[PDB]
Amino acid sequence: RLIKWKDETIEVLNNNLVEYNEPGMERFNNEKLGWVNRTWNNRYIRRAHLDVVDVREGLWMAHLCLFPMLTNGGPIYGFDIIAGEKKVTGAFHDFSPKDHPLTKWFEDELNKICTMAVSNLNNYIDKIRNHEGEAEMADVIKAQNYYSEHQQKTPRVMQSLGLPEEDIKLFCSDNLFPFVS
Repeated sequence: RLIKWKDETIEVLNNNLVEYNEPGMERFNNEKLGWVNRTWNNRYIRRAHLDVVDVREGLWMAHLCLFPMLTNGGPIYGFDIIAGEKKVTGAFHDFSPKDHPLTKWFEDELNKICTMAVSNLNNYIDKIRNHEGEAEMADVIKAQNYYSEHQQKTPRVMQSLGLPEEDIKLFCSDNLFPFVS
């Protein structure tokens, strides 16, 4: 089901955004560590990042975050699931925002959660468009960074996933919630 939610997630991103190679991320697509990191963007979403660790030899985690463009004041789609096998230990999801309309709009528990996240994504990519230009660039940068500061400081789960300590500090600081100029 986690793999299904992943393919459904990738299909949505391919149908609305365009994939690009973010500088530095090539250091974190390692087939031996089951590490895949992929980023998309479009006019309305500056960054959409899919981080998947497939290490069932035994855990399995995924991270998905979407930042809107810099004149938009919309929330941040965020979905984080760590389960591995036989059990879902951690699950997180919301449209982290101030007040905003898109926020106000909002093996069974794994079935519904994944269906929601997949359907909440398709709906996020649609409604976020309606908020282009409603904010000033400086304040949007400040808001998104403040979210990146508080969420950059993960290391334990990545240590749990068996990722090198050096790559962890490299990934968490430069290619997870990057700051914008």
